Amino acid sequence: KNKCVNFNFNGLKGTGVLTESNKKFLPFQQFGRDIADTTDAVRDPQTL
Amino acid sequence: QKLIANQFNSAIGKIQDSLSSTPSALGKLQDVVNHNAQALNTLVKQLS
Repeated sequence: KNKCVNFNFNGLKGTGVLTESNKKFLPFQQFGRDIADTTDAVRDPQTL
Repeated sequence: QKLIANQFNSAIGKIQDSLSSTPSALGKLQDVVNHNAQALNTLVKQLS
């Protein structure tokens, strides 16, 4: 966390900084999105 | 002279109220702000 790295969550390749998020997610919701339809919030597949 | 100085001061005192009460008195300047933001939202939103 807090470092520019390459992340790969189930095939969502990308580059960015991963920080802890307090965004409430409904148990059905897996990933968030912003206005430009780009992923800005992810759920770790192993550690919830 | 005394009357003319009074008329000027009353005229000044109404300007403070006129702009405050009327909402669309500064519509020309608010148009500059709105057009700039609307263009950038359209540019961002057009990424989907």
